[PDB]
Amino acid sequence: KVSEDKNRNYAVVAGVVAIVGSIGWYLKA
Amino acid sequence: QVTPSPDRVKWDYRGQRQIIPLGQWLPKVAVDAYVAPNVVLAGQVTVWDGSSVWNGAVLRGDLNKITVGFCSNVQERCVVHAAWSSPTGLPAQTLIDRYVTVGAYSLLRSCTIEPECIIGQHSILMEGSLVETRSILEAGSVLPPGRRIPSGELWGGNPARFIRTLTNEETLEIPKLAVAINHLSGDYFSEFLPYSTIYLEVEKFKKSLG
Amino acid sequence: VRGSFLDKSEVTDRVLSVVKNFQKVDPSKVTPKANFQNDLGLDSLDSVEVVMALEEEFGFEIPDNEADKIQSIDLAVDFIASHPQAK
Amino acid sequence: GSKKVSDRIVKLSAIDPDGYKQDIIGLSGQTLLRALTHTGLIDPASHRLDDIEACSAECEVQIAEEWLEKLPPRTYDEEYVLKRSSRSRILNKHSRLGCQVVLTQELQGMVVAVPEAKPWDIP
Amino acid sequence: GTLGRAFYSVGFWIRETGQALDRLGCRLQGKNYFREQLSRHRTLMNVFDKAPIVDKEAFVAPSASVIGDVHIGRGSSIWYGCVLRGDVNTVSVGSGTNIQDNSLVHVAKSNLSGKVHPTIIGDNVTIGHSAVLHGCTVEDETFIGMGATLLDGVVVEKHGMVAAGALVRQNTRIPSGEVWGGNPARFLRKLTDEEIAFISQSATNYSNLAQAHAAENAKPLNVIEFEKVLRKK
Amino acid sequence: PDIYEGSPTPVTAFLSIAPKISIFANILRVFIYGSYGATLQQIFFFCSIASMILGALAAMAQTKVKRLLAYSSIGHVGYICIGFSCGTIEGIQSLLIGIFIYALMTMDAFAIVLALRQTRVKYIADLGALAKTNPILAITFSITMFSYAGIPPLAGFCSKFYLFFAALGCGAYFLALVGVVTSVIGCFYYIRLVKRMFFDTPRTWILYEPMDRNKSLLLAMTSFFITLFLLYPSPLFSVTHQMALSLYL
Amino acid sequence: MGTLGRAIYTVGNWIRGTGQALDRVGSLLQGSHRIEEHLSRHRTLMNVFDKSPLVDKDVFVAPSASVIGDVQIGKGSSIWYGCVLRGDVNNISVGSGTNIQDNTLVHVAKTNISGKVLPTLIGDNVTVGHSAVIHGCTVEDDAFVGMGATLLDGVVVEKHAMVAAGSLVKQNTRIPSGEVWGGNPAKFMRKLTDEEIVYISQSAKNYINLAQIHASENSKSFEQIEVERALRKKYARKDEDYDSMLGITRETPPELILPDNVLPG
Ligand SMILES: C/C=C/C(=O)SCCNC(=O)CCNC(=O)[C@H](O)C(C)(C)COP(=O)(O)OP(=O)(O)OC[C@H]1O[C@@H](n2cnc3c(N)ncnc32)[C@H](O)[C@@H]1OP(=O)(O)O
Ligand SMILES: CCCCCCCCCCCC(=O)SCCNC(=O)CCNC(=O)[C@H](O)C(C)(C)COP(=O)(O)O
Ligand SMILES: [Fe+3]
Ligand SMILES: [Zn+2]
Repeated sequence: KVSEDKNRNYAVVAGVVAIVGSIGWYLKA
Repeated sequence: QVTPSPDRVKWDYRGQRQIIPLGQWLPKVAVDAYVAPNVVLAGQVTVWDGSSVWNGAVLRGDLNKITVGFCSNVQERCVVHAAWSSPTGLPAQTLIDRYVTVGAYSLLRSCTIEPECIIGQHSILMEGSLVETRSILEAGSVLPPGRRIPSGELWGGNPARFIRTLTNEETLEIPKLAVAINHLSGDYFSEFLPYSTIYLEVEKFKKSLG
Repeated sequence: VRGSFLDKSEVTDRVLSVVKNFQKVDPSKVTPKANFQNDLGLDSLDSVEVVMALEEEFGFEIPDNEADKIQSIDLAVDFIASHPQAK
Repeated sequence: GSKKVSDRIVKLSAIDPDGYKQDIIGLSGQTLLRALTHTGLIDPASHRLDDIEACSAECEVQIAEEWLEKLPPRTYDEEYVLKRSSRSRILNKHSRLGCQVVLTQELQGMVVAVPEAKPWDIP
Repeated sequence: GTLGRAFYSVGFWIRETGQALDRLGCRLQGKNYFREQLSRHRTLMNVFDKAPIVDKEAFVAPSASVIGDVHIGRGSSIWYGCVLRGDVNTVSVGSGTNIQDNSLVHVAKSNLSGKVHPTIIGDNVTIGHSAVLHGCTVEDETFIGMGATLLDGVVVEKHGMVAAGALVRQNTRIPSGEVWGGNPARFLRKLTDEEIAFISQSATNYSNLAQAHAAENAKPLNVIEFEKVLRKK
Repeated sequence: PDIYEGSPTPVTAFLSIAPKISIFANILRVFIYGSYGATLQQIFFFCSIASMILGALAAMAQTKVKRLLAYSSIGHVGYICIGFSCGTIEGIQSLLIGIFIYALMTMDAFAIVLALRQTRVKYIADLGALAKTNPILAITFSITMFSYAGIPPLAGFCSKFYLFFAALGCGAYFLALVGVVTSVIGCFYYIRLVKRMFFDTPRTWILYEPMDRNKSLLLAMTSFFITLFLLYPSPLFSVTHQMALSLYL
Repeated sequence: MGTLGRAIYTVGNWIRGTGQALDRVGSLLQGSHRIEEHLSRHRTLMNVFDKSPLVDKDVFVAPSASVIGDVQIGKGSSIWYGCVLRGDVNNISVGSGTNIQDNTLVHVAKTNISGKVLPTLIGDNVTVGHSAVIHGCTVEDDAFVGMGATLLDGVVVEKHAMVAAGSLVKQNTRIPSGEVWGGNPAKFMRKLTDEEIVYISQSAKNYINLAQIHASENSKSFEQIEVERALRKKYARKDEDYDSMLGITRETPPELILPDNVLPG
């Protein structure tokens, strides 16, 4: 029901932020 | 008295594990080698690049090292084993060198096969025996312990006896046979993706069971 | 040039002199093939003495299982002429 | 079965750096180095080929003169390798490259001295 | 042909991508069961388009290996540990034929030693335990002894018997009613009518025993053993 | 040569590239930007000639891969210093181009050496039958070796071309002779490695563990650059010309 | 855990759904030709005709072995990889401390052509070599059957008797004690020395030790398999120099150490 590894969740969020930031960086440059 | 145990497994849903480690003895398979799904490799087994091991073969390296050299093939239902020591006194590892064709249903134990040889189907090579380079054994041959197959000759029988001397074209044919068998094994290698989908079947078989 | 073994003839000579100088060994039965017990009249205590007299002369220690396969002058010379630790 | 591995077996003895003598076994037609590596007297990893171009005298042995008569004389390349690989850069007259000695039936009973191993694993 | 092989290859690229995606989805949920070493053995395996065609009445043991173009007829049986490989050429097995445990029925892997002969097994044929048939033909109602080896080009005529442990050399034609044995196989004696009766009765019995074995293997997999293996400590 | 051989192989890889860039920058800014007689140019000229000769002969003598690469690097610094000696804008440009191409080629070679060091490659003879046991790797190492030898159209040909161009312009003919002889010697001892991987049939083979993804990606990129740089070389030429002028103006 | 954990769980569910849909689309492009791998249906131990195999507690049965029907296996025995012991039409009995090596077939006969049809009886401390065929015969205690041998119905191998490797022993043949037979057909070769009797006994005793390590490995669960895979990876190489700089000594865990009775020394 829930993923419990909090470090893994933080890393997943960091990877998502990296991807979305790269997309926005390209789109606004 | 034969006293059974209730917890002995009668049906293992995983089947037989292909790679059987024994302590720190982990079988080593080259990334470009073909090993059939129902093969068992146990212990000190090294399967090198371009080599193939076919259905029903058993390679048990629990007493000594077992090596399948470059572009060598062990065919269907062969058993390759090894002993602690050889009657000859030489190291008793089972060494299958490069470009060696081990015919189906052959039994090898603590024998050395030099490069570019052919072992006929249903042959037996016993402890400490040596097959020198560029030799061919006929199907059904039995090589007793410590016996030797001289280079450039054709041998066969039970026990193996000298038949004749090989022509040079015949000896050129051997690595070609090994290469052709490797080419065939590539077709089987391409039928398997790096992961199976069995784990999904295990998942649903669990889910149906709560 | 540097050598790693004593010359065989030079060893034969050094061993021949050691065995002869040992008392109870008359310089008449001492041939390069002569045996200590059967042909020289040396018992076990005298026989072990000869072998370690070979250790002092050549300045190295003979493992015991080799000290036993040295029952004659050939076997001793065969051993010292092929042992690198001999000097 | 007419032909046997024991036909090719050449008896040998090897004296280790600590001085203890060992009876070792090798096939005629193969090198002395391979016989020495069967039992680990010389590390097989330190000398994997029997080629003079892959040799830094890791296979070096010392042989008494009564057995040197029975071997082919050292070639120039062998003596070059032995001399350069010496610590003192002195050629040893009893030294042979084990990878260049081929065992024969005429070498039965030969005694070989195994010197202390040189470093070989270049970082 | 080439187009089918290209489509089969491109399908593997899409499948490998999908399976990797599924593994990513499990890793996000903290599941690692995809790492379990489970047997990839298939009783019936295809080599591209070459797939085994097996009659609905023919019993095949789950541990048997049937590879490529392999035809099995009605009432036939493939027992435990048997291997049948039909890649470079076809393997056909007639009706009412039993291939006993650990037998190997295969064709040549390469055409280096000549054109690759197929393997033909007739009807009501008995193949004994651990026999090796390589590119030969076996006619109807013949007996192949356990541990026998038949090389390529071998013809075993109807009512012919290969003794146990016999090595039949290449292109060796066994005439009808003859017992051949030894290494190499040579004529030994003529077959008797009682032997012919026993051959037929044996193949009929094996079809009935195979029916029994095909029923017990069909039993649903025990969930108790599954739970025992899952809960080991 | 001794330090390159004795250090761990990653250390050798780092020393064969990074410190050359830093010190050639220092040399160009201390002397070219400076002012003295041709004395210093004669210093680098004579050192270049000695370096080519000694590097070529000593590399010809080597039986081990690392020592061969070390002496090859010595020969190539000689080739590079020829560009400093002539004292022109094109001399500095060609020196920068040579440093760049030698760095890329050296990284290619050391990626191959580090890949083979998992099996403890030590001798040139250890590469026997590599064209059989890993055909793509043997071709990649051969492309690098032919680039090292300067055979066109590979990227290594630029250094040879400028060596001969500066000599026939600065008026030197002894230098041209030395370059010809050293180039031929270098070609011999480079193609010896191709002969070992492709032509020899040793009794005993060495089977090498496949390399990791990092080295394979770097090898693929450097191999594409080596085979294809001369098809589209303009950015390197223009950036090196830009740098050469930034030194003075 | 929490809202972020649930969100990532739902996203992973979507990702798995997409992955399986892509897998199906690829399968359709393959032309439905590839046969799918399925859950293993091999039964190591199986009943037939209401007969259940009777296996002692400390018997190594390889998972790939097929033990079927009325089969009895005694203490300390071992059934190796690919072995088939089909006791469906008659009884198969295996004694204590007996090894049946890889890819062996043991079968019985309901009725032989002539004489009295008997079950397959294998005694105690008996070695049966790799890929042997044992059909309706009797092997008494402390006997040796070489690899690739074939024993037909009615064969009797007596105590301290040896059948050589590759032998075809004809029906109703009796191998007397202290004798070694071989060939096709098998026949008397020579007498067995005392050292060879010692060899036979040491063979059975060595295989009881080998059976233990193989039985231990084959019965490990998924979690233990993964733990030991990680351990094996962690201890495959060493840097004892950096350990000495750190002042620590890394020890091999006991799960990776084999018992001394199986080591060559
Ligand atoms: C620790 C684990 C232990 C185990 O479980 S063992 C695992 C599996 N290993 C085995 O089964 C090995 C079994 N060993 C044997 O079978 C072996 O042969 C055997 C042990 C009979 C006999 O081996 P020998 O080397 O001792 O054979 P002989 O000394 O009797 O030679 C007699 C003669 O018979 C002939 N020869 C011998 N053996 C055989 C045969 N069988 N057939 C035909 N012909 C033969 C041959 O012509 C011989 O003449 P030569 O070649 O001139 O010496
Ligand atoms: C530097 C000094 C420090 C050490 C001090 C030394 C002290 C030594 C005193 C103690 C040692 C003994 O007496 S220990 C007593 C030794 N005596 C015996 O062994 C009695 C049996 N005799 C025999 O075995 C033989 O007569 C014999 C001739 C010996 C050999 O046998 P052979 O006939 O087959 O040659
Ligand atoms: Fe050497
Ligand atoms: Zn049967």
